[PDB]
Amino acid sequence: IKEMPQPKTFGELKNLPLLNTDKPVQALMKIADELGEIFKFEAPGRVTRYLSSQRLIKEACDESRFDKNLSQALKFVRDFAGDGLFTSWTHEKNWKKAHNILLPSFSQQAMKGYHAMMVDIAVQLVQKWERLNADEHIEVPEDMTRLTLDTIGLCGFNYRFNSFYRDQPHPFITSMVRALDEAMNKLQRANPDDPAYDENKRQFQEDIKVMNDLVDKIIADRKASGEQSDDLLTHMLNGKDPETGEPLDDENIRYQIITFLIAGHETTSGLLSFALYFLVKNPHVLQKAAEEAARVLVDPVPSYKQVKQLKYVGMVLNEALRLWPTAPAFSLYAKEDTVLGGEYPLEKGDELMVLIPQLHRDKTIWGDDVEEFRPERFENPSAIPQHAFKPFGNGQRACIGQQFALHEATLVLGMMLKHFDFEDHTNYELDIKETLTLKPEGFVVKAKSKKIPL
Ligand SMILES: CCCCCCCN1CCC[C@H]1C(=O)N[C@@H](Cc1ccccc1)C(=O)O
Ligand SMILES: C=Cc1ccccc1
Repeated sequence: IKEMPQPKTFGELKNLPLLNTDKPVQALMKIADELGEIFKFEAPGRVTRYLSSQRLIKEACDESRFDKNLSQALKFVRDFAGDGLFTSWTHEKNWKKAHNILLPSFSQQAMKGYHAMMVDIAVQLVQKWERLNADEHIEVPEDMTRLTLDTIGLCGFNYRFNSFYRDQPHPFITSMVRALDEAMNKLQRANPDDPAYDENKRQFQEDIKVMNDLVDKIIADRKASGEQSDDLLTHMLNGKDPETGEPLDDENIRYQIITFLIAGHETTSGLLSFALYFLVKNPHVLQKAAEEAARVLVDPVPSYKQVKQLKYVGMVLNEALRLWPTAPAFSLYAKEDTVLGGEYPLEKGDELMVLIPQLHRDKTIWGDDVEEFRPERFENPSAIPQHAFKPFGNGQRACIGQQFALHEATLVLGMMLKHFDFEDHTNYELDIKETLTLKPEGFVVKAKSKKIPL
């Protein structure tokens, strides 16, 4: 039985001021570097334990002993995402009900049905880059956000955000980003009801109304469509829980739409941004991925079957999720008194945070070269220890969108590598912006067309 270390404290504020930074996940990774596989982190009236080793996280992933917890970040996001799938407790009726109703929207048959609309948006991205002038550059995270928002809008809801028709972010995005930054900034506040934050609260409520106004319009656009969609919104409005026999009610549907619009794009745009970053910093890897794209994508319009054959592009995306998992933590609570790693006794209700980027740097798993971008690490899933690689979370509360995100990202990165040579013209220094999620900031490249027709 060991006592766990704890980072520096600030009297009655305990560890809370360590979150007073624009890059709190990166700050917690540096604390994990110093303190090791487990540390205690306290705020007034609250306690959690940050896990960084596969040795402890494999036990935390035992669903008989630990369930999904709402982190403070998720409690703040619940102000607008309610009892949607991401911010519901496992024991809330609406979690298993929505899970049962929406899981078929991510079947192989559903993915084949989404493919053509993913191609619609991917082609808009390729055309945008084909149409840039000499020595114009690409704003990578900006364009990846245009693509991933438009893809979830069109595939999920038959709604066109038309993000490639805008030089400024879609108003949905401006409000969503400001809501997430507010949720992140609020983590450090000991006295959140201090009138000093009255303006923050006004702006937050304004951003929530902007997101609900867009949901209103999507629900209206479908009500009056009088056309046969069989998409995510079809299942939300018409699907029945095989268990309870009931459909989702209007309040829960609104929360699911907000949830899928945010979760269905923010993390995928980060993944694509980090993937292109690693490819231009690792030219040998880029060449191998581009050779696969050229050999497989033999038609002007990629097919579902062809994207499934981009195996190396799939490994590039897993290796980008290893180094910078874009949803960089998840939280667990102990269902009963238990002992972690034979050393750390926990009581029922005790909370854990899984620090995913630090898990993915465990030298006992990946070897000494852990900072190197090597997609070949993923050649054989059987050679990776259990729970070493957790970018989609765990168990029945794992990402419902995993195959959607990876199909989209594989299709898009395949078309990017088929159609362009990329240049890191600024020798970009990686700068990771935090909005709860992680994304490169200020990442720019030049794309020289290979002049291959669409
Ligand atoms: C939206 C998908 C990503 C969510 C990631 C959330 C993960 N946080 C994103 C920012 C930092 C990181 C995190 O460690 N947060 C803890 C912070 C906290 C711990 C103890 C007491 C008070 C507050 C939390 O929110 O509880
Ligand atoms: C439900 C909120 C959310 C926010 C960011 C990423 C994924 C999900």
